[PDB]
Amino acid sequence: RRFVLDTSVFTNPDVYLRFDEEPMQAISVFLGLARRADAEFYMPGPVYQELCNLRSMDLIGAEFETEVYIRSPRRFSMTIPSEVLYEFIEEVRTRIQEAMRRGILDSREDIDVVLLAYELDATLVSADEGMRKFAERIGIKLVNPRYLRGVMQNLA
Amino acid sequence: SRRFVLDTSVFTNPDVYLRFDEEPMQAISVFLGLARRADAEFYMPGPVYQELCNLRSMDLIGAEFETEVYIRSPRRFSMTIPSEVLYEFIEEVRTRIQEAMRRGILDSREDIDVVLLAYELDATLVSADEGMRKFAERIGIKLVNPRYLRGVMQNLA
Amino acid sequence: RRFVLDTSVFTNPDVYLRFDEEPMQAISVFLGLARRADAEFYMPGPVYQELCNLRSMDLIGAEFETEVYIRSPRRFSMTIPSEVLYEFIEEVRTRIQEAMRRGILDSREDIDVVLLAYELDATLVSADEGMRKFAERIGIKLVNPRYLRGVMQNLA
Amino acid sequence: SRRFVLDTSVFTNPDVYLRFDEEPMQAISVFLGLARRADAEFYMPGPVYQELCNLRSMDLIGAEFETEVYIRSPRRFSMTIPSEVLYEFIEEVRTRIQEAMRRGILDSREDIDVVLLAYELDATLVSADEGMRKFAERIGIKLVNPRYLRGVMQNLA
Amino acid sequence: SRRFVLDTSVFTNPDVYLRFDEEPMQAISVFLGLARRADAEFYMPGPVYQELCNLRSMDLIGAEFETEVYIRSPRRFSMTIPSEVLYEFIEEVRTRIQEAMRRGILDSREDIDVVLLAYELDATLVSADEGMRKFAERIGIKLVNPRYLRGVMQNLA
Amino acid sequence: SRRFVLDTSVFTNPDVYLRFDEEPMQAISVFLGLARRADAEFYMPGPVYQELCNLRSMDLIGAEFETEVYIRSPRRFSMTIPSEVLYEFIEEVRTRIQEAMRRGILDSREDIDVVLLAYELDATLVSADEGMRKFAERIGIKLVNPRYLRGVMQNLA
Amino acid sequence: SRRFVLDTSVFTNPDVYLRFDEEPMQAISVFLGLARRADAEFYMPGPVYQELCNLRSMDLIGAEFETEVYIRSPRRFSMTIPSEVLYEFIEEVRTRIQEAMRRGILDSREDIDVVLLAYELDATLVSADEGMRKFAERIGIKLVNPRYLRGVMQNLA
Amino acid sequence: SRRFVLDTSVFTNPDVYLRFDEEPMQAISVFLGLARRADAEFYMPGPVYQELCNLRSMDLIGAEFETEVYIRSPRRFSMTIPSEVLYEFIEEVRTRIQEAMRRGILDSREDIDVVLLAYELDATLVSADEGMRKFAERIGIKLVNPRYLRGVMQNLA
Amino acid sequence: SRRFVLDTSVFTNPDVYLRFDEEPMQAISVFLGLARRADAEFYMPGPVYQELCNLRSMDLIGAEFETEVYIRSPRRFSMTIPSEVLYEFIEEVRTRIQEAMRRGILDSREDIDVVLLAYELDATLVSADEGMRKFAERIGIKLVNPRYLRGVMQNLA
Amino acid sequence: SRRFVLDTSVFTNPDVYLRFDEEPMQAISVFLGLARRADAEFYMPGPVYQELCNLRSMDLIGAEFETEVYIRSPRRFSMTIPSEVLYEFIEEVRTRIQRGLRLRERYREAMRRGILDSREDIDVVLLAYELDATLVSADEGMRKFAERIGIKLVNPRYLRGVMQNLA
Amino acid sequence: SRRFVLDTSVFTNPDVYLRFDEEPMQAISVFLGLARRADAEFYMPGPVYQELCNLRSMDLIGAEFETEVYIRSPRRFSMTIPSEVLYEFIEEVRTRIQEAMRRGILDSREDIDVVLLAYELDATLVSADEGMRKFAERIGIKLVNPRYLRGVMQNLA
Amino acid sequence: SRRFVLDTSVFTNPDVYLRFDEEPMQAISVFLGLARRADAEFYMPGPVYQELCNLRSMDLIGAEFETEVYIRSPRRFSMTIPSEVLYEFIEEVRTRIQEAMRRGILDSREDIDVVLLAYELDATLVSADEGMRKFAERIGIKLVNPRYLRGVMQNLA
Repeated sequence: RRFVLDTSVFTNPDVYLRFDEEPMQAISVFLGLARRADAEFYMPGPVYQELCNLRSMDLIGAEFETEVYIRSPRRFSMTIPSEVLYEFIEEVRTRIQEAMRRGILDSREDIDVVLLAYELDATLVSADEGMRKFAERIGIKLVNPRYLRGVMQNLA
Repeated sequence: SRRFVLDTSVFTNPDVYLRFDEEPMQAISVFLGLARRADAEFYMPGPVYQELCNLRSMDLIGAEFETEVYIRSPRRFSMTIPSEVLYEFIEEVRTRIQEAMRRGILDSREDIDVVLLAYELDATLVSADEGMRKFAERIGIKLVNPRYLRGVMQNLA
Repeated sequence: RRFVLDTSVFTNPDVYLRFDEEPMQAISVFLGLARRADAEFYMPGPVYQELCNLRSMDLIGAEFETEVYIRSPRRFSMTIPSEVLYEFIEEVRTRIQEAMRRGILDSREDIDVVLLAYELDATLVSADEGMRKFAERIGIKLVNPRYLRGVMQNLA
Repeated sequence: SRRFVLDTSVFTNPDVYLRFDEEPMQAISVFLGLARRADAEFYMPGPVYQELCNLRSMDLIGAEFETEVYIRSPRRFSMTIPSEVLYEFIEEVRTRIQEAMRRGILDSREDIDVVLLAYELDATLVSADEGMRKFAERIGIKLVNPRYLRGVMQNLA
Repeated sequence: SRRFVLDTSVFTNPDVYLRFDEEPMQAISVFLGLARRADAEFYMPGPVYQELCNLRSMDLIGAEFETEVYIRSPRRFSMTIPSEVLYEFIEEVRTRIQEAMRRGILDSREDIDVVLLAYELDATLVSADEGMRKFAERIGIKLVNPRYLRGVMQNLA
Repeated sequence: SRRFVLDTSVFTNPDVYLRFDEEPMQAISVFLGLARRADAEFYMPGPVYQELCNLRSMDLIGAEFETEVYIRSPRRFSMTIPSEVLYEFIEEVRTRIQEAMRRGILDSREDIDVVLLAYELDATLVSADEGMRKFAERIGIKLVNPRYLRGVMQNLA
Repeated sequence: SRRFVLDTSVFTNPDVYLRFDEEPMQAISVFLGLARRADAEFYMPGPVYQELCNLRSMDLIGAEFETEVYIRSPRRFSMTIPSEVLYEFIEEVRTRIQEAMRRGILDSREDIDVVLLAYELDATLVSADEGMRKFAERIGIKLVNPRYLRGVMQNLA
Repeated sequence: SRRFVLDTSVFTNPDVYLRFDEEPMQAISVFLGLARRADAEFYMPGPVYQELCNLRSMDLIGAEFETEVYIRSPRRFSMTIPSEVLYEFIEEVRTRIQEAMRRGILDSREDIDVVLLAYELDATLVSADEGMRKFAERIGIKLVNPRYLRGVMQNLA
Repeated sequence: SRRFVLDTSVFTNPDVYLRFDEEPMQAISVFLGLARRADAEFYMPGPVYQELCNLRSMDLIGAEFETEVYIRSPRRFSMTIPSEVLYEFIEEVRTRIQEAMRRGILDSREDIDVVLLAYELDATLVSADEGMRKFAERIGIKLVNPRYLRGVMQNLA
Repeated sequence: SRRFVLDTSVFTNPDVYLRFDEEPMQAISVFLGLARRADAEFYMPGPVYQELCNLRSMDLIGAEFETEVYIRSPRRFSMTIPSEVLYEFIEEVRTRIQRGLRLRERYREAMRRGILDSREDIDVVLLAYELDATLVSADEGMRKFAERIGIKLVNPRYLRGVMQNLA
Repeated sequence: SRRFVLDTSVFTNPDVYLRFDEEPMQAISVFLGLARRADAEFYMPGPVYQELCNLRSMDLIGAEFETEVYIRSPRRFSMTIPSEVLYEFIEEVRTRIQEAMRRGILDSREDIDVVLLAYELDATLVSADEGMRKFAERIGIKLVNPRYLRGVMQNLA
Repeated sequence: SRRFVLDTSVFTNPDVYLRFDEEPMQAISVFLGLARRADAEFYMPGPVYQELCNLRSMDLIGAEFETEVYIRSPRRFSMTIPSEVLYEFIEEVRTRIQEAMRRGILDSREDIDVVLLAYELDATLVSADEGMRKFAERIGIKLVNPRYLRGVMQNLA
């Protein structure tokens, strides 16, 4: 059982919430659910750099890197149906909403994560819903990160 | 039979529009005359053709143009493309940052149509778009500088 | 590419429609759109039988089996994750709606088609929304029954 | 170190409840005494314990009941049971149909809880339900005729 | 391509044997004609062929039959059937009761050869035995109602 | 450690139980006495158990006979026997020709569970049935002549 | 296309080179003529070819023979026969007791080459040996009766 | 643990026989004393045990012998030997060209049971048959010079 | 039809290039004449063609040249080179040192485009970089001595 | 199990060399002590080991070192790197020659070391590629290369805290 | 089509090479004459071609030579021989005990080039080196007795 | 756990011979003592062990030696070495030039026994031959310096 995390897991309210009240204590409680769960959690490297730019520090980072595999996808030898590209175009549209940089980098981050999930045949988890629609049309299992903590529980 | 994939740049953008005719309708007609004589199969994505009709073409143009230029859908479904083609698409959009935004993104959509059609048929892409040129050069699609396209019509018998 | 069909594709409107106004010629134009493409269509045995008794007869059925493989899912020697069953539980909930036999049998053919798609790793098609959400939770490539023609065109 | 998985029917349904005692608290307490003297480990699904506490159990005794019996939920995620199981689920669903259908569905849900915990731990299932006993025999769970459950408790020293 | 596995019923039992021709051997020859013009391969296991050749097929037709129908017995080995398949097969021997036990067991042997062949090749079983057809359906064998068999070969060309 | 799969023939066949003791009920009792002291585990299929219960079993023995014998069915669901086994089973029906044919067919089911159970556990099969022991020897099951069963129980201490 | 695995019996058995012309070498020649117009590919394991040269064939036809008959030995290493074959193979060597024993061993090696080639290619085997055909019919090789070989190369052009 | 596989030779051929004890039966008895104190599991193919029990064993020793010797034939099915083995095998039967022929073949079947069992368990093949030792060394089986077998159970204990 | 893959050294390096002609434009022209008459196809990576266009080529010949020589760069994405190539590749960067920092990387980018394109198309590499020819021979690319290139075109009709 | 692929930088570059202990060899020793208890398996290719031995490690640690560090070279043969890697590799090799420069033999020698690092680094990265293992190294160039190719990464700053918290 | 893999012996050793023509260089030239008119394509490894080039081959034929004899070396990566080949190969070096030892190892490298190329392409190795042909039969390469090679190309036309 | 493929040099060459003890037999015995206390399994190919047994080992040491050092030969068949291993192996024999070439050939055979065994098992090949170490490094075998071997078995208890 393999899971593919996303930055929204530790950023989106009611997803960050329902984990814990404090940010770093929320990551710590996720860590506590991990290190005991039978599953393994992957997180693409750019997402890790994004998160570490916000709040992560050495003490919490040690646990986080022990429990979450920091891995970018096997960039190549992975082959997507043409669907994705055309489909992905629409995603970019929905992310126009100073805007261009963050929107395009966010879309690249989205594709990076969903590609990792597709490669590993793992379950992507992410709060953002356009990501969900894309990932279901490309063919990846999704778990609502609100219920992800419910999943780590009962999986320990 | 040496298959070509026609991007609409050859019918609009200058420096490749010229050397065919001074007049756009006669440039299209003379390109048509060079077609059906050279041992070639010209392909064009459907949206490109309909836009061309809305851009400049009229019905007398379009009838003969369809009769000789194969307007074919780029197998938009179940085509097995390699991964980073999407990342080159993102890098293109990053370079295509510049009502205006919608035109940019939809132009990107059409250009991707053309490139994917060429990739699928392995045909030779002809295009004036330099960014599309680098993207197609990296993806692995046969390229032609379209300033030679008329120069390719004859010399192709 | 591989697809897994279901009776809704030929019974429920919104996929009954836009194929053809006449039902038998709707199936026939679906047949003609196939018989040319590169995709393979499967249909579990009971599903096909329920379809056949009702509307499809000797005039069209020969063609139907010339293009569509009738195969019950390889029930035996296959494993599904346990949580599926509560998923199925909840599906039975959504089918509580005389109706006892209809609901139980419909869930029966539901799992027939779902497991066939899971084994073949194909792209399920079905009009019923509950089955669509079930497939999303289990992790099946699922496409809209109306999008199915739009896929057939651009394949033939 | 023999492992046992209990059931609602063990305590609540008579005909297996009897041969322990007639006053329910006395029988549950003598069951507590019989266990933890034997070399057995007892498991009981969590929600099943909660519903039992809703039926008869009181907080006076549960402390020792939670010392000897493990109130554990099944590893219901990441557990990969044979797919066909669900098929006879539906078969079983039929044999449980008889607004009472919601009660039947709750019964089915709890029965699956117990059976899946036993399949996870490979323990000896105990349950008075011939419906659940047949299912456990088919899927491959160790069984015990629960009328001999006390007769099992002794000889387990 | 598409693969078919045949049974002696296809060439012995009318109502699939008709729809080809009234006179039997000519119906065999007509099926020979329809195959080799279709885009499918046809397999038919060893013992079944021995039985059918004992019955009606003669030296004249045998040449074409072996030209287009691979007389091959299933891989006999290296094929791991699901365990309960055996149990299911028992049920057939349960229902095949009808001094004719030699015939009964030989029929069971030919039927299991045919079904296992259709299992190994993942081919399409065609047969008039309703008992075998339900077994093949439940195990997961691709099926074709033989009353449509001729109709299939026209639609493949 | 050491696992044994019984047959109800062991407690039923006249020749082998008497070595436990002259009284068949006392034979079962002394078998239980030898068990519970050996380092071995005893499994028995549900069908074989209930066929035995149709012979002699009552509560007095039944308690301990079910404590130190796991009445467990093979994991019929989700196990992969090899194909030739099925073919072999056919020839057993050739030996099981034995009015009585119905019983013979039921024989298969109960009998097959034993073998399957062993195959699943890689256990040690005990059965006075010559046909069963031949089938097990072909299929690859650990075997022990039941005439020595007592001694094998005796030495485990 | 279609692949045949010949055998030295096809040219050394009076039964099989009849149905070609009586002159046996010229029967080989007409066999070659039927090939090169058939849509098949005809293999013959190398030792079998050496045997055929030792007995009967020679240069003048030999050139054409090698043109159209891929003299290829089975890819012994990196091929996995299921183990039962070996016990099966024992049968053959047994019934190949029959100057006497060394010839039996050598023939057994030639026959195992032929059968393994037809097994590896999933080809069709032809041979006049009843033993070879029985062994192939068990292990799962395609068969074509060598009496009907001429008619099989015709209808195959 | 560590698993040995015994050929009957270790109880027949002196120097791997007398080293335990000069008399046959006390030799077997002291071997059984060494085992069941060693930390190894000892295996013997069924036919080997039949062959021995037809030579010397009597119901006295048989108890302990079947206590600490898993009598197990190879899982012939669901085991895929590599092809070239078979040719290997023939050479061994080749060497047995030397009544004797039928005995030679039966010995070959027993020997191949021993070797395939050792291959399947990846156990340690102990046997005095130098031909068997060479064959198993080539195929890749663990080996113990049976002259040291006694020592190997004084250790491991 | 053969596919040839051209390296810019074919036109630059006079040693290969004098035999077409002594003046570079006329030599390109005679090469163009030789092509379009051969049944072969000629390929050139886009970067290599650009580096050519910088040196001597101009618009006059370009068209005709670009009609006959397909300008395409290797499909970098969706290609799986083997690992030792990469280590081999370092050796090239090793020797490409000696105008200093960037010339070597330019050389290696063009060279690896060419070699990988030949690998992808399974075409025939024509080049004068003796190091590149050794590298292509090792990796497994076809080779034509460029000294003979003119002949190899004349002989292709 | 979890699998780590070391790089010699871990045992030469400070700020991962420290954070274990002060003394060099005793820093190696404390790293080993954190290993041999951790659930992970530590790989470190052959030539990397040779050079590390030539830098600091001597025989007094060697027994322990080879006890819990699988000195294994990448299975070069029978491994297929996707094509673009070779181009990507270019740019990484493109950078190292610039940091070699940015007096004749003085800048000449740095190029030699860069292009030999270009071989040791490729062994390490390919081992991590093949095993699907986690790559730890201080070379930001290697880290960015592995980020692009898709190797499991771990900051060597946390390496101690990774073998701690790993039993 | 019918791929052949040549060898230096085919053009050096007599008795195989006169059959084209007695005068050596013209014998090679008429070999090329037969080629280019056959429906066969002739590979030849790089080292072997260069070894031929040192001895006799000259400039005029060279052109025509590379017209049809594809000079390609075995893919040598991502090709997985079966392990026994290595041991097999040892004996060849053994038989090449026969300066001379360096010559022996160089010849062994060239021969492994040829045999591996034929193994990879599944082409038909042709070579007069008797040891090489025995090795090729064992490993499983097609073969064509080179004494017939001239014939093998005529009527292959 | 942690598998070590030993080698004859481990018990023949000082500096891995001497680090356990001074005299040969006592060094073997103390190595044997260190093993059986390590958590590591120690294989040794059959031919290598027979070579050692030729050199020094006798009954007294041999019993223990075979108790704890598995004497297993590589599973030659069904192992797929990648191609250039063979080519790599080539120059190893080159470097083994050193009447006397027979020793080099046999050394090569046993060395490939050891290295292949380690490759198959994915063990930690210990060896003193620096050529073997280099070859095993390039191919991708684990390694530990035999100079440290004693220490490695300690620190591992």
